Amino acid sequence: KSKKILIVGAGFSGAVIGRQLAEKGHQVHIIDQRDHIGGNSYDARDSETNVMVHVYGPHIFHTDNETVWNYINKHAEMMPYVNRVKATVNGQVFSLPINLHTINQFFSKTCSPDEARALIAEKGDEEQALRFIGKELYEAFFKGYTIKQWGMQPSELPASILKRLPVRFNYDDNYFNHKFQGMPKCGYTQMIKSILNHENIKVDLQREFIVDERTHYDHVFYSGPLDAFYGYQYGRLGYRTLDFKKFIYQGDYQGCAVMNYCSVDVPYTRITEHKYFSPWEQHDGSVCYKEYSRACEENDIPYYPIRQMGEMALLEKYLSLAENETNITFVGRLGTYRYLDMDVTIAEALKTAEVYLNSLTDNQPMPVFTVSVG
Amino acid sequence: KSKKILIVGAGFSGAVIGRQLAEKGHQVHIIDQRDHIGGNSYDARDSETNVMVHVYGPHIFHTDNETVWNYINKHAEMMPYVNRVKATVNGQVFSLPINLHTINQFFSKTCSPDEARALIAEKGDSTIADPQTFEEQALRFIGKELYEAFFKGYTIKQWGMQPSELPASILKRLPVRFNYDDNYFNHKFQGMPKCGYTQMIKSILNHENIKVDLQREFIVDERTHYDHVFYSGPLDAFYGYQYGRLGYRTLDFKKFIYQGDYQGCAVMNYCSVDVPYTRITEHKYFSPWEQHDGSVCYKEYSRACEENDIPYYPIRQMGEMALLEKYLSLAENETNITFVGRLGTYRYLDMDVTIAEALKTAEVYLNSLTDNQPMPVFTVSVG
Ligand SMILES: Cc1cc2c(cc1C)N(C[C@H](O)[C@H](O)[C@H](O)COP(=O)(O)OP(=O)(O)OC[C@H]1O[C@@H](n3cnc4c(N)ncnc43)[C@H](O)[C@@H]1O)c1[nH]c(=O)[nH]c(=O)c1N2
Ligand SMILES: Cc1cc2c(cc1C)N(C[C@H](O)[C@H](O)[C@H](O)COP(=O)(O)OP(=O)(O)OC[C@H]1O[C@@H](n3cnc4c(N)ncnc43)[C@H](O)[C@@H]1O)c1[nH]c(=O)[nH]c(=O)c1N2
Ligand SMILES: O=c1ccn([C@@H]2O[C@H](COP(=O)(O)OP(=O)(O)O[C@H]3O[C@H](CO)[C@H](O)[C@H](O)[C@H]3O)[C@@H](O)[C@H]2O)c(=O)[nH]1
Ligand SMILES: O=c1ccn([C@@H]2O[C@H](COP(=O)(O)OP(=O)(O)O)[C@@H](O)[C@H]2O)c(=O)[nH]1
Repeated sequence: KSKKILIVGAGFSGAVIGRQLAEKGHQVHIIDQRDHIGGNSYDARDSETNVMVHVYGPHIFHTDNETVWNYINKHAEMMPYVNRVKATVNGQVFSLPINLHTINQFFSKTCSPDEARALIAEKGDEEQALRFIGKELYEAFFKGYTIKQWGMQPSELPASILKRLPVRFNYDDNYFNHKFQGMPKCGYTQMIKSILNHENIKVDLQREFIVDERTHYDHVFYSGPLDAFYGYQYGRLGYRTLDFKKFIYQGDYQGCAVMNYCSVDVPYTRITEHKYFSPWEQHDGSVCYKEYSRACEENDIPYYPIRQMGEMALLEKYLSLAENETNITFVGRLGTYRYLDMDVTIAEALKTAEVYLNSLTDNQPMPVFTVSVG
Repeated sequence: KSKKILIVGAGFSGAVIGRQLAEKGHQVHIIDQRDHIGGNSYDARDSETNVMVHVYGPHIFHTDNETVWNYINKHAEMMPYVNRVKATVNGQVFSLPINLHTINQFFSKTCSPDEARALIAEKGDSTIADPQTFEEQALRFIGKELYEAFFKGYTIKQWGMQPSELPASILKRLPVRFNYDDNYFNHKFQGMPKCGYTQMIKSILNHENIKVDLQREFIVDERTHYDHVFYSGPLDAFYGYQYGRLGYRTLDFKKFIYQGDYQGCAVMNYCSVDVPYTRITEHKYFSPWEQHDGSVCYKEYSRACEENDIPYYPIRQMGEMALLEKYLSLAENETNITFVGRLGTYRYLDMDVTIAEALKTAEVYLNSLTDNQPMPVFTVSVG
């Protein structure tokens, strides 16, 4: 028996689950409220300059999971790329993440790796900060950017989210540690378009999900936000949102893909020069984005989930409501209130599809979550 | 018919020429005077640390030649590797080659690209029409300050001559970059063989018709036993050095071991004329996909190549070219031999270029059997 499957969202979670089940003969309907595919991975060529623009912010693919890598390489041509981020602060330019060049340049030293460790220990001694990393360093790259990014003081408990960056005592300046890293040649929209290209998948855009639909389907995969599915009945989960002031420059505006600004007294958080994500292409005109962080309010796009104490308690109420549902599975960053990379999203969507396909063969019930959230 | 073929040397020239011929039936005999294969691309693991050491200098593979890239991908697993060189000078650490980061750190600014062009244009002297020396090239395009900080001391160490005595071409190959890219090489294909260049050359050498004899010098009486000789030893040596030795710079690699990360990168240049080594290399960073606790490191020193040193860099100025002409003039009088490779032709040649020339040289000698014509002594220009 082919099942009727509804999928809310056509980003990676939707697309990849949809393709896995379509391939096994199920009848898949995917909807999305936006006028185009790809969720926040979506990109498109600006018309004036023809630069592939990453519409919802710089998107770099990286993973240690060889299955996912192989999986995307069937849908795109991955071009080698390494993300090398720069930062402007105190009238100097630095490489990020904080590596031995940063340390030496910042303190005007010629330290070796070990000498650097000895230097940092003694400079160390908001709270993770002053013990490990010292006054002068704390204030320079971390205080100000935090404040601008999260929107609460650094005097409000860290010890998670800044630990997605690594802290090296070598001159490696690759933002990631992952084994695989690249940039699709024709962009993530075509890679997603290729994942959606199957006869058993029907896609409708500008189509909002409505609870009244549920009963026309055997199962629903929902990758929209968990609080909205329930009418926000216990309150709205906390999200930071982003504004992007776009502009055009005839030239190379900054000389790299991403320049961060660490001083608080600068309004934007970073500027991104989109053509630097396509080194294999040449462009005279340049599309650029100044990027501003705010509190998310009911009209904005939710970007990063805050996950401080309060939002966790509030999340737990929606989790326990979701636990009593029957033909639905919630997935993705928005469905589970988690900050997820593309590689982890794709990994979770393949697994979700496999558990479902397994549930039909073994005649068992499909879980509401396929990943840990509680 | 199958031909009898002597190949002198077992680096890329030997291996590649000799594999193309074993593929067309020929009886290839490859000799090398050293007790291992690989020529100056030879790497080997250090006993105590297990780090893969590039024994004759760091060797990084890079090319725009897809055909060559394919070919070595047949004989090794090529790992992605981007050479990112650092430099220590004037009490600081910089990135090389000169880029927007080096410029902004050196002059203490936060220039954009277009502002850096304007900064360097004011420093350069656009009154020099056609820079002929290394010095003139640097004063024209980067200015006195950058010149003296990053190039003068270094060039003196490397070449044993003032930069006003050295050709502009040497520096022409490194234009200033006005963005933040610090990859050393502009090339499209770039990497490092996972099992190292020895295993790679071993693979090239692993064919039915090929026998390799190591610790075996060439002897002139061997010619007679073969239909043709491919020679990639030094040209002056073949002729007994009878006119003099071709000029070379040599290198001393001074080994030491550290328990940990000694410098934190593969390559660190010392640009001051007053630090005696040109650089320090830390070989494990050439294998970043591996993990090692102990590190093999080298300090490199450059000096004139003497009678018993290994020749690394050809000098190639008038006198040396005069001398070369004397050996060319009698190489031109040989009948069943072809000089190839960096040593055979007194040129510096990267790996990809060397491999391309070997493919060409094998092609040419097959092309010339089907046409019963004479195989020339060089398959490349040398005059
Ligand atoms: C600023 C920024 C920058 C980056 C990244 C995130 C952010 C916020 N990411 C993370 C990456 O964007 C993320 O993993 C993927 O977007 C997850 O894709 P999903 O399909 O799960 O959700 P995604 O959010 O993309 O898709 C949800 C889709 O469902 C639709 N939808 C929602 N509610 C609906 C409703 N009720 N009815 C109908 N449709 C609805 C939406 O329109 C949307 O299209 C990233 N990752 C990475 O690996 N490298 C990177 O560099 C970056 N860069
Ligand atoms: C310091 C330094 C650093 C580098 C490089 C060169 C130098 C000097 N190279 C260049 C690279 O080394 C060069 O391309 C190859 O070694 C060429 O190999 P050949 O086989 O042509 O000569 P090669 O010199 O390697 O081999 C000649 C062989 O002939 C043997 N021989 C000589 N006389 C003999 C005799 N009479 N009898 C028997 N055997 C004899 C020798 O023992 C030797 O094995 C390089 N290239 C690159 O692409 N990337 C890089 O990073 C570097 N790095
Ligand atoms: O200069 C910085 C940068 C980060 N942070 C802290 O560390 C976190 C870093 O998180 P991310 O860089 O991952 O934030 P983004 O999601 O916006 O970055 C996204 O865009 C980047 C483009 O360079 C990468 O692709 C990255 O992997 C992708 O998550 C920040 O939120 C902030 O808490 C700072 O204090 N200073
Ligand atoms: O820090 C440096 C690096 C290189 N060079 C000069 O540039 C030349 C080219 O050097 P490179 O290492 O780039 O290429 P290769 O030595 O392999 O030909 C050297 O001989 C030097 O004279 C320099 O002056 N300072």
